[PDB]
Amino acid sequence: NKRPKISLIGSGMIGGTMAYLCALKELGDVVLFDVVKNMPQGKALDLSHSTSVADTNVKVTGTNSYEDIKGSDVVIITAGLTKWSRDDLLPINAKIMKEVGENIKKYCPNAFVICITNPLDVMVKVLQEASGLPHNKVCGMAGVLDSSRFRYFIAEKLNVSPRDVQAMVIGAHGDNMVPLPRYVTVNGIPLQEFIKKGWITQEEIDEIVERTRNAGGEIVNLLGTGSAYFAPAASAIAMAEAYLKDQKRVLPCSCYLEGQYGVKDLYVGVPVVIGGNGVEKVIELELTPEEKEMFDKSIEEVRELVKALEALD
Amino acid sequence: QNKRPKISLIGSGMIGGTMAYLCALKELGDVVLFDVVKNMPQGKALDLSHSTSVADTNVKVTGTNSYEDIKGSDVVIITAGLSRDDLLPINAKIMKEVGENIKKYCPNAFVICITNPLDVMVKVLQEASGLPHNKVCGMAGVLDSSRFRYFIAEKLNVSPRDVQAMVIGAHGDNMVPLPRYVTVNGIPLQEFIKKGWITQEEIDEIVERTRNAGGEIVNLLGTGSAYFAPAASAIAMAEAYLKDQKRVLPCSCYLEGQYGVKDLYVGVPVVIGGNGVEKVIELELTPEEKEMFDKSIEEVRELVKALE
Amino acid sequence: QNKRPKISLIGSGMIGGTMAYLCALKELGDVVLFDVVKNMPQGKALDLSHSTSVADTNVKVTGTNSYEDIKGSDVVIITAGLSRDDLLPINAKIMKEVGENIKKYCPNAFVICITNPLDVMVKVLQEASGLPHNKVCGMAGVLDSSRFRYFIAEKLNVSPRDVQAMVIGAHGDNMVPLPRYVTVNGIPLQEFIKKGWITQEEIDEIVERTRNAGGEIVNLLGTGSAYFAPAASAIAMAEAYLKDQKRVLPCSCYLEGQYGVKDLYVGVPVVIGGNGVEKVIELELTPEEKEMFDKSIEEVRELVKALE
Amino acid sequence: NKRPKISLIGSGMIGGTMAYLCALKELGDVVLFDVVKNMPQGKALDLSHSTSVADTNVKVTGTNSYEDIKGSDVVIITAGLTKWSRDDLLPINAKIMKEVGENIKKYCPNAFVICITNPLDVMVKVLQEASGLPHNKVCGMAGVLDSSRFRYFIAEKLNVSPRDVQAMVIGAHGDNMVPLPRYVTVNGIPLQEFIKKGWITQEEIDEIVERTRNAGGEIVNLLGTGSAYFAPAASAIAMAEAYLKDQKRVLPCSCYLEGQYGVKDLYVGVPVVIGGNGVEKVIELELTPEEKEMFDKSIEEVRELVKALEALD
Repeated sequence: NKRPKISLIGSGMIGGTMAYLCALKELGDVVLFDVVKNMPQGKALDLSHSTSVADTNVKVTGTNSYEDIKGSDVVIITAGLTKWSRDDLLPINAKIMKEVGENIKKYCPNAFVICITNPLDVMVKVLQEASGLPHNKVCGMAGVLDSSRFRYFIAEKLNVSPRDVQAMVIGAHGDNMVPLPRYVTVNGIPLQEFIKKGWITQEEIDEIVERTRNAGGEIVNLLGTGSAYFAPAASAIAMAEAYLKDQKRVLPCSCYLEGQYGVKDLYVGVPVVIGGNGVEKVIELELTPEEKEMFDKSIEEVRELVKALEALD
Repeated sequence: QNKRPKISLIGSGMIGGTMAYLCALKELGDVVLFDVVKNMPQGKALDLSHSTSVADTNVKVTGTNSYEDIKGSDVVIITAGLSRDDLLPINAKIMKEVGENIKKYCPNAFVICITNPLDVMVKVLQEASGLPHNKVCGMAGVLDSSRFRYFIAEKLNVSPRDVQAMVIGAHGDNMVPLPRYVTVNGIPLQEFIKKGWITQEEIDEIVERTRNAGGEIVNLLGTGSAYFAPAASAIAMAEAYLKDQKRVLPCSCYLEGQYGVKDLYVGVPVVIGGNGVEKVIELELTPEEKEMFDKSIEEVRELVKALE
Repeated sequence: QNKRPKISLIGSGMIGGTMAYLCALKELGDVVLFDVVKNMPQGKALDLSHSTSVADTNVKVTGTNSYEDIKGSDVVIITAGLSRDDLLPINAKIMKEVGENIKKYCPNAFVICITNPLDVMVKVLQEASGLPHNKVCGMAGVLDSSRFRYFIAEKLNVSPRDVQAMVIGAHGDNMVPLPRYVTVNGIPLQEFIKKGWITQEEIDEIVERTRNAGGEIVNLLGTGSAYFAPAASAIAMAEAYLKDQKRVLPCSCYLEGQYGVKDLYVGVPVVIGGNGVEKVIELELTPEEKEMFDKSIEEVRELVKALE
Repeated sequence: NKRPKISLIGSGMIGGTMAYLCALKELGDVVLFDVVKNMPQGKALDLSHSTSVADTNVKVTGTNSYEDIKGSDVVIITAGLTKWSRDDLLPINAKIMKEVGENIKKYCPNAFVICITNPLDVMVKVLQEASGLPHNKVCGMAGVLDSSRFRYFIAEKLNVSPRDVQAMVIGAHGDNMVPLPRYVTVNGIPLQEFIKKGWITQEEIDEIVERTRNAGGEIVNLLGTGSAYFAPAASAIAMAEAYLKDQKRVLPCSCYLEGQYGVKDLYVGVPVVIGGNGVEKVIELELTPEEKEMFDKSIEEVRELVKALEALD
């Protein structure tokens, strides 16, 4: 038998954190890939040393060659540029994603592929097209991270555990994201009940929705250098762990729609069930007219960037 | 001198032993297994001590037949107890004796009761112990809710982690599962009805299977009762207190006006934190649900007032 | 279609149920509880299913009375079994029946035997199953060693994680604890003798307490045997195989010349990995230790050859 | 009641990793301190978001003021410079450590203090002197990290789990460190037995000892920027976790000697038992004459740097 193999295309701050989480949870062999010579090998050696502290024998390897991803069960991609907005990175990152997709096809076409590079929803479509993989084995991490911030902001206000706060963000990653305050619950209890009983005001929720939208930039401005990576990494590994352990987790991810929400042949953020065979079910929310309008606006931005890529051959 | 947390288990039966093992595996603290049966808890504690080696942990587990070894406990979990109204007086006397020993030896403990009839015995226990009402509660709603949650999750084929479901009221045949509050990651279960994942006929069945889940396991086992989920449910409450997790858990707790109830313990959603039962959540129940909740507690008020 | 690993537990007694719970808590894979007793394993599986909700996991646990539900198992752990030479023929017949069903339904499984007398029954099991010798082994040394390790750790007041201690030979009264190989993070135990942490008199006592540890727990419990540490020990072996951990564990394994033994199972230190018993470690035992090891296996050779 | 409070003096790459480990293991409240304005607040916000993914409610806070460490149960210090050798950082880091020690005394004098800043063994003495804490509540992380590399290199050669490899490095952190090949065991089995049976050669072990000595620089040269931080962070948290959970772990750490090994009133790396009350026991190995000579050389370097600090008032 063989252990599960997890390849991380991109060994930066998010990639390194994901590798450490894989090591700590014993998810499988970890391969850190990067175009920067020797840098992934250094992090991999550091990580291997840490396995002694954790009392595991996880194998972590660094590499500058795509052939070492051969046989990967999961592939997570952070390659690209990350520093007008994210959407303007389309041309540069689309070409990096196509190269990555070509190598997935050649070396690990059975992999479950999780994309993080932005503009996320368009990069997912580029990767699927270039790799030739089933649509249900390629997806993007955005909604889990956006939802983790939404949940945390709500939980801290109500002073309950984030575990007991359910909250979802759908649509495209970026300022057109659509948080769903109407669906927020505390262990199933509508958040509306906590407004009535005085735990939180409608205005406070309104502000939390906007803080979720701008949370990425809030961290960039505080850090001074770089972007968030602890929550992004943890969100991607939660998706990967749901696949590798067939957990059947309900998670908002960027996935392929074929009629749901009135969207045809497009990757967009929606609640899905992730399990042993990839994206196994798309949950189609009963959106109100106003919510569907916000969601539809999100889709148009994505569909326009596709056409902007369309006419760039 | 710093000290590890101390967890005393009053009753070393199947639930007691299983609870001790979970405390060991999660390194929640020192474990004291108490029972009136000579030597049995000592022997289980030795078995558990050997298990720490395999788990590569340092947990201290001891068995005892003397109440004085529960002194300084941060958490106490009670399974001590034995025609079911025939048992009421016997178990009420056991609870008085436990409460008096808690009063003497660990007055600052967070106390979790499991002995049945739960809502009545935790009332008796709290009275005999003299501890703050927010530091004495009963385990039941978490167990009932975990069964409710599992049955839903299996029909929908989703993780139990992502099903939110609650059971309130008294523990027993008139427990009140709350179908209207079931959600899948916050999505109302009603949406999955419309989309064809589940029928309301099936949900009605799951509410009743939840009500009868304990007896269902008894009939299958032939001898004994469920204890894996009962033990796990009590430890989830104990961990929420020990690590100040602020979990929203349905537990049997003292009501001083909420839901229209006064001076009585009954299952309601609460926030469990480092200071015990920290918040009682008052659900906006419908008249139909409130009627079922009210019915649930007349039997409790009848037995508490009878006993008295 | 990708599939979770499948763990079949042949025997749903106290060890079987405890092993199932550990598999659930660690999410090691789907669990099948088999027993010849009707309904009992189904009921334990339902209890365990409810526990996944509290643990926020998706683990599938089912109980069965039919051998066909072990098909495709990646790991099989066997507790099936019942004047102790009176039991030999009865348990040998049970093992033949299990081995024949493994041969039919999960020929690629890693098989862990716990039924006693261990070294004899795993021999019988392997023969009836027709599986590779490196894919069939018995659990005992890990349990014996965990008791050895705990007793040392408690006297020295250090974590069991940092005590290395091994028991080799047959499981039983002539098991061979190896005092000369005990280390504290690699430091010879003899150094702690000189520094006054422990006496050799005390070490001699611990070797004998280890030999009699099982019976010590039986006498304390009044009814039944140890099962927390036995279950944990078998799952440590199962996890080492399932996650290819390459752990150095004393297990009852097939020897083809090592220690001077041929065509026999006996406890020795081995490396357990994703391909089963991957390496037999041949210790440089002293003449005194080798004499004890040799004595240990005459009783086994006597029973294996008798049975045959 | 109150949760355990862990303060991290220094919110760089090691500090951030330690905070994430604390969050994942639910060890207690985490405070990230740094002199860089806003940077710790950014990492703390990122980390708080990650608690939603992990289903915990750990509190993580960032700060630029020492008063927010008040009431800390554990303090871990990475403040200082990290980029002749480490020993030449003595004057700069000694003054930073004294400022840190003064604030520990004022705000959390009951803390268990774990130092990582180098030159480690001298910085520990500086911190104890400036903070006024008991000698048994101040120690340095070096040996656990050095030993984790020693263990990993041995385990990978023999192809067994690092869990089952016991190995120790004593003495001062740096090139005068003393790995103890004679004490290396595989689950108690002397490594010498594996030489006899052909798993490893004496020369291979010799080379592994030297690779352990230079492992820090091996990673620096590969990374290009910065130093190792996954294994350093994990090693410090293993010490912190042993204290907070009274684990009684046998770990090589820089601790106060009062006659052991012939050393009086000095912090040096030795095997110790860490438990609920700090450094609870010093294990005095039966060193051979050759090993004691290497250890003694280590002590002299430390004693000389002290005197070099001595005459610098």
